[PDB]
Amino acid sequence: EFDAKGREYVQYMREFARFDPRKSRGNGQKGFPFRDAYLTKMNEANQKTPPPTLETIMDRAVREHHQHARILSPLEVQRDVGRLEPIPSYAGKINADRSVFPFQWKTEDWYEYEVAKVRNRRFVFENTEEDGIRGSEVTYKIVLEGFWDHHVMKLAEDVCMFLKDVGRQIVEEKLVAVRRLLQGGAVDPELLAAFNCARAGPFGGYDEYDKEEVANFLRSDLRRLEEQCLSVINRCNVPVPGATNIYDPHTSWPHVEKLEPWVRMAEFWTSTAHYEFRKFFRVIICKLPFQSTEFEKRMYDIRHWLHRQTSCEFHTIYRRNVIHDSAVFPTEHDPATPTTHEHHRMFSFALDWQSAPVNRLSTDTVREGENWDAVAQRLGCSVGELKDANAERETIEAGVVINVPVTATRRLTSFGATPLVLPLKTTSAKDGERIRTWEEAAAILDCTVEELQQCNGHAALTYFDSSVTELVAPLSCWTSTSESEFSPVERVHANDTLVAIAKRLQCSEEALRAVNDGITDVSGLDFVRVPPEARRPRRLVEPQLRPQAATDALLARTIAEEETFKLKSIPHLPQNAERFPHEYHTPTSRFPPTPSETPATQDWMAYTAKYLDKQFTISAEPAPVYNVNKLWPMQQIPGKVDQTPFEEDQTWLLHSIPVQQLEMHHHEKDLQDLPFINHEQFPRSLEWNAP
Amino acid sequence: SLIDNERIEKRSRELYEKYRDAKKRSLFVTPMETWLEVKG
Amino acid sequence: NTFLTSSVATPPISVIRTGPKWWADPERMVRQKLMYFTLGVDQLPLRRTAVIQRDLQRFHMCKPPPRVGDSTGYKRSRAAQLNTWYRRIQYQEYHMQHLFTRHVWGLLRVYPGNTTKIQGKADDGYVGYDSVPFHRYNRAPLPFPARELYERRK
Amino acid sequence: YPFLRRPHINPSAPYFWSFMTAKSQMAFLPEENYITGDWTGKFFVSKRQVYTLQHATSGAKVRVKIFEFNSPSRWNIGKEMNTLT
Amino acid sequence: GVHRVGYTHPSTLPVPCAQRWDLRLARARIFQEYIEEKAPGAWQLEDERSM
Amino acid sequence: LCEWGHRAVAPASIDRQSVCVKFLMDELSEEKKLPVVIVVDGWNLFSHETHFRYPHPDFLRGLASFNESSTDIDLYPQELPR
Amino acid sequence: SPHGYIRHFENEVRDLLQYVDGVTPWKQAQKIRTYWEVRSHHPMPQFNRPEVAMHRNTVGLLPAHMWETDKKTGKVKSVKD
Amino acid sequence: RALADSLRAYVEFSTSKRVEPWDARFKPFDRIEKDGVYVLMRYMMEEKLQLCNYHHRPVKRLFCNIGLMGPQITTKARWKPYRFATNP
Amino acid sequence: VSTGEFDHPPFQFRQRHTFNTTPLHDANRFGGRTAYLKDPRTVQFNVDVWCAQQTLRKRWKQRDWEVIEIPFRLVPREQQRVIPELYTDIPQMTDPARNDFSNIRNKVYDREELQGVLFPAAGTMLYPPLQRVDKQAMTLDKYL
Repeated sequence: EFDAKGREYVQYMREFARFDPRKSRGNGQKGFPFRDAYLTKMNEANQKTPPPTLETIMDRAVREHHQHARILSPLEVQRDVGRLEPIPSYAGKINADRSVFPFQWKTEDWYEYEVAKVRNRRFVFENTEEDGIRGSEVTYKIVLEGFWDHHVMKLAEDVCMFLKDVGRQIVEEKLVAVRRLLQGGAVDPELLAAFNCARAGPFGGYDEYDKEEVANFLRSDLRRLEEQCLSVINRCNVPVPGATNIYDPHTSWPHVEKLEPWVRMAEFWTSTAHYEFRKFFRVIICKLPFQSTEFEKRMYDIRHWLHRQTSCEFHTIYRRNVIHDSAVFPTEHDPATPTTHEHHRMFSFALDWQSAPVNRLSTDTVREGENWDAVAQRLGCSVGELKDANAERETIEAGVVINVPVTATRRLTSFGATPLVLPLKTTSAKDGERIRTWEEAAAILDCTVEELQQCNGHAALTYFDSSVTELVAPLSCWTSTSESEFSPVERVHANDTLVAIAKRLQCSEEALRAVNDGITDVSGLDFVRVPPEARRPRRLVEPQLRPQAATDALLARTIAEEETFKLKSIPHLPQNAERFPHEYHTPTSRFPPTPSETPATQDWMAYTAKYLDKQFTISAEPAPVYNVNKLWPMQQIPGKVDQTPFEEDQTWLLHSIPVQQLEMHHHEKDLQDLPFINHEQFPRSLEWNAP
Repeated sequence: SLIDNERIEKRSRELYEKYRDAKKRSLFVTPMETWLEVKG
Repeated sequence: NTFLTSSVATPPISVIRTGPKWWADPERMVRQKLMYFTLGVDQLPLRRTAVIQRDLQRFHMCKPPPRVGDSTGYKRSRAAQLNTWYRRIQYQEYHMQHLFTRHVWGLLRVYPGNTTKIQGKADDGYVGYDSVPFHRYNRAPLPFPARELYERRK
Repeated sequence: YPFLRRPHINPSAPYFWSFMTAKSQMAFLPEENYITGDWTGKFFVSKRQVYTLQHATSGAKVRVKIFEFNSPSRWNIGKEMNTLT
Repeated sequence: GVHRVGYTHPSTLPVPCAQRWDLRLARARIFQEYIEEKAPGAWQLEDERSM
Repeated sequence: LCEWGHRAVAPASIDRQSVCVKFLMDELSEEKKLPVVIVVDGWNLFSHETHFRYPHPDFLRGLASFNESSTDIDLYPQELPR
Repeated sequence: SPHGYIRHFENEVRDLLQYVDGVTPWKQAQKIRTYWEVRSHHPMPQFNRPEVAMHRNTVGLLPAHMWETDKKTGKVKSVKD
Repeated sequence: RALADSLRAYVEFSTSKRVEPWDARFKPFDRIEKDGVYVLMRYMMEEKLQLCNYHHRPVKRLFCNIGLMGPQITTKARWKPYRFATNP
Repeated sequence: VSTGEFDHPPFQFRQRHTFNTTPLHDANRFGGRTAYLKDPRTVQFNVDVWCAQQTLRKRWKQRDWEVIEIPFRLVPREQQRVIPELYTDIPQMTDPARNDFSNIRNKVYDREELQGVLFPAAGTMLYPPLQRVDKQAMTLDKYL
């Protein structure tokens, strides 16, 4: 037979012989090929196997021909001088190629292999539409923990003898229904509508399925389900006391797999003693090609008759349907003014950004004299879909409320970026004089007294005094209109064309031509006015970004007291700080400090042109048109002076880097006090995997 | 090495004159004296 | 050289008792052989040391049998004689190593460690930038900077 | 004993601001320099309280666990009482 | 080599393509990734003891 | 010519060797009759770069006092293009 | 309820900031001075560390208007109030 | 006044030209004063070495920045130890 | 494989400068940067930082290429595929179909090959055409 390592490497070699990267998809570490052979294949130097040396060929030929005595292989020569064995079939038949054996690889490729293998441990799609063992829909794992390996082993045997029969009966009663459905049934109109739901099908545009075709789809699904159920039943029936093996997925159902015991050694005074806590685990895996809540119930009910001083935890991986509602989460052109690194600053997650999704107004108000098609064009929706959404009203009147269809591409966010102001001293009020009462202004704005207080702050603390003229309405009041929300002008790409702009904006070529004074070419233009009919316009600012008004309301008192006391500023660093770099070492700063940017140092050509050769022709080494990333793979904030990692030892040595002097701190190893202490929550295996 | 070959050759032949003249006043001539610009 | 601190002498017997660890460390012996080869002289004491150590290391785990006991003692006397002969060959090679290394340092203009003697250059102890401000043995003030044993030209 | 985890924690000129002093100079003064809430008064002031110009002024009383610090001068400002002892 | 990090707007290039800084800012928006501005480009050390 | 270039007292040899080598290269390039074989060990070194870097422009521009210009030449090392 | 990191407490940080702003007056907040602001009263608050720019120290950085030195060794013997 | 003595001593020594940090014993500073590294020091560094007053850290960093010496200027050049350069 | 030292020597007693031993924290072990030096843990952490610095500097000096971001259209067929991010999939071979078994991530393209996509505005060949030797030509090597 074979030893353990011989068997292991024979299995490795067979796996590699039948390996396929396409078949290694959606799988964890089991999709990675036989490391050694895969890397040997990848290595280029091994793609050339040298031929035998001239000396070897000469000697082999001399003995073959000049001496009539062929050279025999070491496996073909007879070593036993008292016995005559049969030559093995592989004696001299295995060709020597450097790409197959022995294994040579590149260090970086090996490093990548190892890191990827250890990082893709949990990137496994357990439930798939495969056949036999691999195929399933719901995977249940029961981790049984105990204080003794034999305790947990016997408990695993008991739980398997339980689940085998329970799953047998449940898959049996599922198989009966599957067979009955195959024999004959009726098509659900809901199912037929689900099939004929898509607007345009694979074949051209609109598609029309028939109940017969739908029943054919159902027949295919139920046939594969029948095959899976039959495999489960057969595997359930295989195990018998005379010859049973519950640790093999091929033999029994469910199967038990081993998990590394959690061991915690502690050394303490006595003269010292070493005693270790231990906790042994066994995982029972049940893979079902359907979700049975009855089986889930009977599985959960195990903890009540679990063995003595043994515990269990349940891991469930089930297939679930998730919708991506393109209406609540739409695809939009990147705004005119793009986000910068300031919007993703420290504590920006709370102050700058809305939680996804961003509200989009489903209700609209009709403007003056808007035509039926005018409203649809302003909303970016079709007239027919607008009618379908607002079938209640036959005709549109000014100032009425309408329901914008969800697919409208000009839908508006909550509040416009342009603030709403309301000047007082206006005589339109009841008094005909300056409005002094707070609630009269609140009623004019149709807001609350507190909403009006927060958005001003200064008038409240000075509470009126004639110094107040501008009164900002609360954010919850002012509205966003398409003209301000959507950018009226769009930038033209290099070597762009008017047809390309029309396609990009989903507008009409003639619409662009009429709006932009009938221009044919755009090469002499950088910005072009977008037509109001553009179905895919580019928003002025990111919808998810917070308005400044919300953060001002958050900081209401700060602004009120700032405008009251008129405090200008107080320097954060003293005026002589720049002269002393190492001092005033702010907590956010970090070594290595970036030196000043020498004007012409980016390359030897620039240096020679400026400093050495004044009459140098080529100003600098040619720079490509696309973006070059010097600090690769590190993405630095553009426009920031920075220094690439050094290439000399002296630079790193002489540069000012402090050494660690106090205790080491880590953002998560602090709960675990020290390497010798290492507090743990629960005695889970270090091999334990979160599903 | 060949960018501005002709112009560099002309400049070098012109500069050798300055170097030779300077060698009659100082034991050690300097690139900062001939072409390199080192100011105060 | 870059080991320029004050050092501690060690008897040749305790130097040689290391054997495979440092005295007969194969890499060190190889580079000593390379020094001799580059200088162009036969490595005969080195090769005697090498074979001595190879044969001793070949048996260092074997425990000698308990001697029955012979009154003439010729066996024990011969064993001790050969042991001392090997020790003397190793002493000779030990002295050769130091002698030629100091000669080479003098040739290449390499400053030795403190209180080290180079025959041509510094008969008495050379001390440069020592913890003790004066000569360790001669009780005289060392100058600042340390004495330059060789010329300045490179 | 664990490293630097003891319960108990000759002036240097160049490291005058870097010995037994806060890592960052931009950081504001600690809890010991300010009156937190409604108090009846302190019997002693914390030994980590930073000497200030108000301290160098009249300075009604200064008690540090017992020490008097009745010699006010501007040279004592900017450093904690533990190293002002 | 002290330098200034650059950036090309998609419009300027002869054929536009989504820039990697733009993708970085998109990732930052989606996953709320705080980006430290003063992160030095020279200090890119990996703990070889683990990697 | 080679003897005049390489036989001289320092530092007068430093500036003489440049002239000697420049003229020697010019004349060797001019010669078109004698076969000249040029053998160099490690042509990749002459091909790609030398580990020497360009001097920082501060050493060339000149300085009056150090706290004036806020130069960091003696504060931080840098890496000029090779 | 969010758990774990602070970056998961999106609303609660906003609430804390709004509450602290609404409750803290700038009259009470004007009092807290900074460590460098306190240092500024010292005759010579700023020193160059021996790690980076010890050589930048110039004789002008000393507070030479308030003490007298001996003529023999040069060290200060007394200090003035 | 005790603190005054220490601070004044530190500031005064900061300006000192105690010694040339480089060890003339070992290369590349071994060469004769009229050739090699000393030529570069004399004709590009005189205006800076005297400004820094021959302190070891400024001298080393200036040597590194000039670059015409290269990484060897500290990979093989041996300076004096801390105190041995500190003493004038 | 690396033959350089990665660990700091242990402290169990004061050593001397002897034949087989040298003083702890001398200017010979880590390039003289032990002058900054207590606790073995923090000392080893500092030595690890220095070793990582050495690794990084040599890894960056080994780098002779640059990472210009090219648009998808103006790209070689081998790079016109979907390339998983680092440590996401198995080390990807460039093209097994054309017997090119090589890590695609490590591919480097000569700058005198993309002048058609880089520098499209310059009508002059800033970099002259690359000279490629003829393999199917009797030369001194092929003459024996």
